[PDB]
This record gives sequence, structure tokens and C-alpha cells, in this order.
Amino acid sequence: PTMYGEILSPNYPQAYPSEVEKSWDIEVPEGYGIHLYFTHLDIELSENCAYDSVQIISGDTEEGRLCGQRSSNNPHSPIVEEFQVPYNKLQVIFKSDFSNEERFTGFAAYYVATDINECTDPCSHFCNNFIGGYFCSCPPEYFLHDDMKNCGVN
Amino acid sequence: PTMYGEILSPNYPQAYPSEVEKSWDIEVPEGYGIHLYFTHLDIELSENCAYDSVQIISGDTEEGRLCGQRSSNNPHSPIVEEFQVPYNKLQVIFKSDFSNEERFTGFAAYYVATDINECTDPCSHFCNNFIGGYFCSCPPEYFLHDDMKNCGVN
Amino acid sequence: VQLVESGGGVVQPGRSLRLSCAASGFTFSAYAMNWIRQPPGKGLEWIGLIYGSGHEFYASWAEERVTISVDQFSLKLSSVTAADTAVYYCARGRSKNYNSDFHLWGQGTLVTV
Amino acid sequence: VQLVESGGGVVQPGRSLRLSCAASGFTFSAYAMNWIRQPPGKGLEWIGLIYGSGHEFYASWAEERVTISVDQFSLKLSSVTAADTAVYYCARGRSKNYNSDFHLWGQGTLVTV
Amino acid sequence: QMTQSPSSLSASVGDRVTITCQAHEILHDKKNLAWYQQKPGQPPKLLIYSASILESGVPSRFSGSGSGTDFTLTISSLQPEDFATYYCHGEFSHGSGDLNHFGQGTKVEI
Amino acid sequence: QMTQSPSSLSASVGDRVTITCQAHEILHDKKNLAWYQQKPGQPPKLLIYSASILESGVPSRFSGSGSGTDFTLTISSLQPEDFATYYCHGEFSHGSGDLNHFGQGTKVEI
Ligand SMILES: [Ca+2]
Ligand SMILES: [Ca+2]
Ligand SMILES: [Ca+2]
Ligand SMILES: [Ca+2]
Repeated sequence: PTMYGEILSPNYPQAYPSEVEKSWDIEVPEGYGIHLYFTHLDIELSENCAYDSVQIISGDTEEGRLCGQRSSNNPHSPIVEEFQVPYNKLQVIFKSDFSNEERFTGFAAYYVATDINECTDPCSHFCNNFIGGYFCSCPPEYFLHDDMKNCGVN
Repeated sequence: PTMYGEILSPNYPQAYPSEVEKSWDIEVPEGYGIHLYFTHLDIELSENCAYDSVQIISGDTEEGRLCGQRSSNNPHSPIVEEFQVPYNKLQVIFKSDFSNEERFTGFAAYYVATDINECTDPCSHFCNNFIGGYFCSCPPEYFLHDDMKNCGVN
Repeated sequence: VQLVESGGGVVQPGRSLRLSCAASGFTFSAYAMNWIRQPPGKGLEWIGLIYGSGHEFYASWAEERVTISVDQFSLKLSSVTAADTAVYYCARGRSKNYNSDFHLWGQGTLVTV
Repeated sequence: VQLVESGGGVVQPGRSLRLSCAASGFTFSAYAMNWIRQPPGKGLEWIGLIYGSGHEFYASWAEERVTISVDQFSLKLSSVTAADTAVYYCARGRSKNYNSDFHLWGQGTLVTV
Repeated sequence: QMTQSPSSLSASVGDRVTITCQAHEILHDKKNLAWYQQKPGQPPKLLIYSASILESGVPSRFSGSGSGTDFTLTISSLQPEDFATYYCHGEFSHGSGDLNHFGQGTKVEI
Repeated sequence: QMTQSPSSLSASVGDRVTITCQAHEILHDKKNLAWYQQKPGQPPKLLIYSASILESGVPSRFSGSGSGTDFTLTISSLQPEDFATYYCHGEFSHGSGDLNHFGQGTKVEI
């Protein structure tokens, strides 16, 4: 597990090679989600991103598929695209086909581990969230049971 | 250093003993602040909390001093009082004087480690916050120097 | 700490009323924040509050046609009758999840209908 | 996804203009959000945007007179002149930090002065 | 929800004034009653809170007395700066009607 | 910022329509130009974005093209449902005027 990281296309920041298939596995600790944001996108554009693409894949699901050349028009933020998953595992797959004649320079993305708010998103009386988990608390009369979930009088 | 914890009055949830001086030291890891919130407050009331009190002190500076009987009128939140410090160390001192005749039941408080947003509160181009720290990034063709703070053209 | 209100004036009946208040010295998210009003010659009348965690609570006479929002601290009153002519005040409670008193008041914007 | 606007009516000159828009099926914090207006018989005129991160940008003719807020998506226009009567639209951009097009429009509230 | 008596009171300078407030329900924390003084053209000024605690800067002639539902504001010696209108304010626990309520008021004149 | 030509155009059903837009600056990402179609009493409908990409559901007769400053919308076969007003919309990089700007419009009639 890891709290943060970076994913760059092959040969970044220069042009990526052709006929290339690369994969990255993102893992953060339990109790954490993943926020993955792209700060650079320069990829050959095609319909449905069927030639060159970046696939963001969750468990047996496709979170996203990116191609083309985009950048932020916000002066206060360099983020082009972003994904926020409530899981501790993610996959990034970069695919490049036969020809890169136009010399596209690929992508640059970063991910960080976010905290799951288990109380907003589990306790009989009071849920207190903390970074990486939660605990349950009770009014001054009740006591916590052995399951650490339910409270009752003595 | 912990990510969360609880502080209860002596003999809680019953009446606290008289002539009592107790201290607690809260420590969280570096890169974190402290959010300490009281969910129960039942202490002998006095002018300037001169007889029975709870003192919250960070680095020999008194963050707070509480006494009296209070509870929240918010149905959703049970928090009576709360303190949010950007340091990773805190101290809580409970003082009880000669006679607790009215049988006050003391206090119950909880603390959690909060994340410091080093970018909002350190980089030449881009600051990326993560839980427990930050890193610096820069646009393409800008490489980070050895200080991990400044980027330049190769 | 200080509170200043704005939005007072003359409003035709039936039309909505919007009032705003700005603080200087504290954040609105740490204290319970209140709207109160006073008709000319009449006593103080509590309109509503939003707690520090953020929770709008209203008086019985104002539950349906009042919305109080935070950002600033603004109050929005629906279809306005001649009974809505009043000096409107903003007030701050002692803590986050209770009031117990109003020590910091605004200055009061007179609204005529 | 859907956007619905409200607040359209008759407003006396010099008075205040406030319009609101509610989303349906998406959050306002993930897309750049835009106010546009169209005078009767005239073309489309971009008023302003707020990006997903929360930064508000305005057209040159409205940088001093317009405030655009997100909560909801509200537009606030002062010193309303007989040139401010128009059908006001809310629109959504393709991404968070750029528009590139408006694919999801509202319905348009007619405002008369 | 809470009734304040009397509606008005006339007294000379140097006498004692008693203003009573009766709440129908028990107050939040049993003592969340505040006393305010208001002058024409001015916002109200907090004199007393928690039914007995003077706020900083308030002269010592003002005093508060508290019970479960019956509270009293006492002025032990009237002064030229004590002629104004006075308000009790109660905070009530959730489910007991409104959260906050003001009394009718009591105008004091010489 | 945006100059759309012509102001109006009259053609029969089955002919080709050309509408030009000139930006006088470089668009954001060099290609952020959208084409919309509006009918009376209705909001505008996005036809084309990124200066060439047809939106889902748009007939294939509509086509887009253009370089950094000059852009073109082409209707290869007019239809009874193609008579409306057409707008180009440009996004511009921060620091070069407004972020977004619409063209004047072009009404098409039989
Ligand atoms: Ca390729
Ligand atoms: Ca958690
Ligand atoms: Ca004691
Ligand atoms: Ca950090």
C-alpha cells in the first residue's frame, strides 16, 4: 500500500513509443479511497479511443477511458481529468498502436489516498470518523458491547 | 503517536473525586493537526474556572479552559466544545478542588488526527497535498532539483 | 469581531425579501448564527438559526416561507406582507451547537413594505 | 441529467435581479458551470462561469456587476436596466476546468424589466 | 412559550426594579436565560446570561435569579442610564417548540 | 472576439450550407469551437464540438472543420428540420479576453 504516487506514459515527457501496452496497479491502505488526477494529456485522438488510450479500471469495471489532447483552462488548477473511487485498488492501462507520427507526448497523472467517511457514507449511537477508520461512542449511561458497534445500559 | 483517542474524567461517568490533578498528553504523527472535541461537560461552575477546570494547553499556551455544565442543542452533533490545533502535541489538565458536594460527573472528550493542507496553509509550480505530507510537481520539461522544492529547465 | 447587515429598503408586497450579513473577526462555521427581527414599536422576534456544523432551524411562524443560508449569512423571506416591515438583526451564539445568549449583534437593516 | 431555472419575472429598473438553477442527476462541483443570456430577438451572450474547483470568471461587460454563486447555481445582477430583459440559461461544461462545449442546457427563464 | 412581566414599569432614580420571566417548559441546561437591554435606534445589549452571570462591563447593580421555569432580573439602584427596554431570552431543548424565544419586553421610565 | 458569417442565408431543401467563424485569436487547445442549433422558444442544441466531432444523435449531413483561427460548419443536404439559427462558440485561454464567446448567429430560411 502507498499514500501517493505518479504515473507517467512511456518516454515521458517525450513522445511515447508505438505498439506499447503498459499497466500500473494502484494500491492504498484499507479505510482509504483513491483520487487519481491527470495533469497532462496528449494522445492520438480516435473514435471511442480505439487506437491509443488510457484506461482507468476498477474491479471488473471501467472507470474511464481517455484519449486526445486536452489541458486545463483554470489558472488555479492544472487538473485535466480526475477520478475518485471509494476503493483501495485501481488499474491504469496505456495502449499505443502502430504509428505515432505526430509525436504525442502521452500523459502525466498523480494519485493520493483519500479518507473514507464511514459515518457519512455503522454505529448505534455515535460514529466518530478518523483518518483510516472510525469508532463508535455512546452517551454517558451506555457502554460499548464486545462487537464495538452497539451500546446498552448496565 | 496515535490517530485518535479518548480522554475521560476520573471516575467517569460517575462523580469525579475531590482534590485531583490529572494530565494527558496527546501526540499525533508529523504532518497532522489535532481536533479535540468534548461530548460531555459537567463540572463545578466558578468565575474564570478557578476551582474545577479542564485546561487545554499547546506549547505552554492555554488553548482553552472549561468548567460548568453544558450540552449541545443540536440533535445531530453531540459536541459541546471543540478545539482544532495545527500542532501534533496537546496537553489536557483536569483540576478538582477540596469538595465536590454536588456530584458533578466530569467530562468526556475525543481527539483525532487531522491532515494539514500544506498547499493551502511550499513549491515553485505545483503543490500536491496528501494525508501526512505533500509533494511538488511541475509542467513538462521542468525537472525537480535535489531539494524537492524547485523545478528548472534541463 | 463584528457583524454588518445589508439589503434593507422598500419592497412591494408579494415580492421576495433578501438580506445579507458579513462578519469581520471570526468564521461563521464555528458559532451558531441567528436571524432575529423587530417590527417598529414591537419587541424582538427570533426568526431562525443555523448551527456551526450547519443545520437550519426555524420558528413556527417562519418554517415554510423562510430560508437561512451560510457561505456570508443571508436570509430569504417569501411573499412579503405589510407585517414584514421590521429592523432585521443578525446575532451570534456563544458556541457551535448552542446559543445560550447573543453577545455579538449586528446593527439592523430596516425593511419597509 | 437536467437543469431547471427559476426566478424569472418582472423587475422594476434599478432594482435587483436574482436567478437560481437546480441540477438533477449530477453534482455542481465536478463540472464548469455557466450562466448565459439571450435578449429577445438577439443572439447568445455568455455571462460567466465558475469552474469545478470553485473559481468564478466573468465577461468584460459584467465583471463589476455580476456575482455567480454555487451551493444550487445562482446568478446575481444589480442595477437592472431595460437592456437586462432576456431569457437566462444555465449550461454545463464538458469537464471540471474547461468547457469546450455546452451539451447540457437549461430551459431558460424570461426576465422583463 | 415564555411570558415577561410586567409590560411596563415606572420608578424613580435609586429604587429597585424587578422583572420576571416565566417559561412554560424547562430551559436548555435548565438555566439558558439571557437578559438584554435595548435603547431606541440601537441593537440589544447582553446584560446577563445563564440566568445569573453578568457579562463583562455590566455594572453590579444588575442581578439575575434563576429557577426551573421562573427567572428574575433585579436592578438594585436605578440610574439615568438604566431607563430602557428589557428582554428575557430563553433557549429550549429540541422538540419543545421553538429553539429560541424572546419575552414581550418591559419599558422602564422615570 | 468571434465573427460569424454570414448574418443570414436563404437556400432550398437539398443544397449545401457553409457558415464560417473567425476567432482573431488562438482557441484554447487550438480547437475548442462548438456549433449549436437553436429553434424559436427552445434552448440551443449542441451539434458539433472540438471543431469536427459530431455529438451523438446528430445527423451525418452536418460537418465541421477549421484551423486555429478560421472554422467552418457545413450542411451537405438541407432538410425541413435544418432551418434554424446557428451559433459558433469559442473557448479562449485565460488572459486573452473573455473565456467563452458566442458568434452573432446565422438564421437559415427556405
Ligand atoms: Ca498511435
Ligand atoms: Ca475514516
Ligand atoms: Ca469541587
Ligand atoms: Ca498534508
